[PDB]
Amino acid sequence: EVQLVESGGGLVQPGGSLRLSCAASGFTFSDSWIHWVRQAPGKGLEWVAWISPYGGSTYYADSVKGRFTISADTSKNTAYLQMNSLRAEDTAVYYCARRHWPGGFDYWGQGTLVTVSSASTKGPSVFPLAPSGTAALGCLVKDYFPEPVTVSWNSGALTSGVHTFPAVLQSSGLYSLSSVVTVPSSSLGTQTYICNVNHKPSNTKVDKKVEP
Amino acid sequence: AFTVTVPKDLYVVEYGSNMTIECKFPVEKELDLAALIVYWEMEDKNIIQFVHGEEVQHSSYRQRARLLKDQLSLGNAALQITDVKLQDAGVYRCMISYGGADYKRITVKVNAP
Amino acid sequence: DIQMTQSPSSLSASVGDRVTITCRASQDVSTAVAWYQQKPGKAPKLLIYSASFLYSGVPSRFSGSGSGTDFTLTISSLQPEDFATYYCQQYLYHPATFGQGTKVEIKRTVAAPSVFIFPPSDEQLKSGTASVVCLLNNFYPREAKVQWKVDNALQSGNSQESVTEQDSKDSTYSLSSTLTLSKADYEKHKVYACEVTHQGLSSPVTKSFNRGE
Repeated sequence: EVQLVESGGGLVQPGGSLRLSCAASGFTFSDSWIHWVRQAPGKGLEWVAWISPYGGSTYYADSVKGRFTISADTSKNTAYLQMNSLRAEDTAVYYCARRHWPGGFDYWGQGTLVTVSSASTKGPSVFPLAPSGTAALGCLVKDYFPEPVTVSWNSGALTSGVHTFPAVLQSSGLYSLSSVVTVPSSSLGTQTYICNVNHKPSNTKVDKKVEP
Repeated sequence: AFTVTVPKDLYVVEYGSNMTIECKFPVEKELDLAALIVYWEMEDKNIIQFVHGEEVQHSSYRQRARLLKDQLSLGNAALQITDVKLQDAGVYRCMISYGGADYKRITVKVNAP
Repeated sequence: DIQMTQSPSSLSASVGDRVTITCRASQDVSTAVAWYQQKPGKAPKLLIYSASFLYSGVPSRFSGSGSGTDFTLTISSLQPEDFATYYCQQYLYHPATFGQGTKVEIKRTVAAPSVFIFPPSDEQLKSGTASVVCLLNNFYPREAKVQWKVDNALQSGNSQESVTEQDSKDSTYSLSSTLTLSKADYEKHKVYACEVTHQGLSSPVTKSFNRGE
């Protein structure tokens, strides 16, 4: 029906730049009212900037004022959030949203993640958490940046019993997480247990075999 | 529904003259001007924008276009364009948000004398 | 700018329950409040607008009430589809502000954690650092107490905890406690113990290991 599709997220330095893109479909872009809303990890929604695409009319939150520039190309049916002089505090998931005229925002994009850090990219180390009824084993995925990672067991063959915990931001400034699975003791020594770790920002793919 | 209405969706006015185009919105009890969002636009231009207590505006429009703000509290956003060039012809887009929001478009033709 | 504060922050209800969330506007916003739903990894879903009215397609079990300062969002019969975080928002004054969070979780019978403890990998000891991991798995409720005993002496500041969202089918939680020491510090000691206190337990539970057996 009505869709908003976002592009251009990623990891950059403080003082660096980016341009987020919002692809508008299914409605008259001429008459609409478009906003950018952002959500920092763990935090709530913060409004950022809005544009009336008909004229050039724009207005910003004092937070990002003078740094972000919001614009629209009517012929491309697209709004752009140009983010300049970024700070680490600007790190969030960025949504573009349509104003629902009676009130609130009716349509949102899926969101695009922007991370701002001095830190360069780092692929994770993976270590087995080995088993010593039912037993439990898993992978410790340590010292990576930025998020996300993604973890799966036995190429997707193992679903139930698996808990892949949320990341934890270490004092080092690098993220670390663990993924565990509960399996019968019967299977130790018989069933092969491999966790599949993808940290895409570093293009790191690891498959670690877990065993006593 | 919060509805912006306009008296005339088509204005015809001769050059060198003046014109006041209007957008009327309902005024709620105890209207706080700081909450009132108003902008007037032609295509690709911002004629005037009144937000967060007072007035991005296009190159051509000061010395020319002013919002009459003394009528705001009573629920009329009135864009007054003095000396009227033929540059001022086009579709004007009126928009008001106090809480809820709505918009209206208005056509302006300008004839030489 | 207007604060929107929501309350409660966390709420545990059951399918079929009546749920009431309230939002308090810092100043009078009139009817300009709206309500949203959000599930993890997903964008906000518009539920209520103008403090009262229902958005198209939103089940009639969602209601909203108020004007001025105080606002309520009410779910008549809580559906399994409805466990999420709910946001009130005011669009009257710039900037449009969001009340941040009300999390509706799913109530459930008390369940005791299965507790596991993993000593560091030898691959990881290559690296000069040491991570001891404690697994509290499939328990309810979310509140749990994990103590790291090294030396048989309690530890602080060196461990970090992480919790899952409520499990798909059994609605339970799982928790990881990772204890961090240097390869030096790790080898300096003896025995490593993980002590768990949880409501579903007869008494505190300790799982332990001696270095390399």
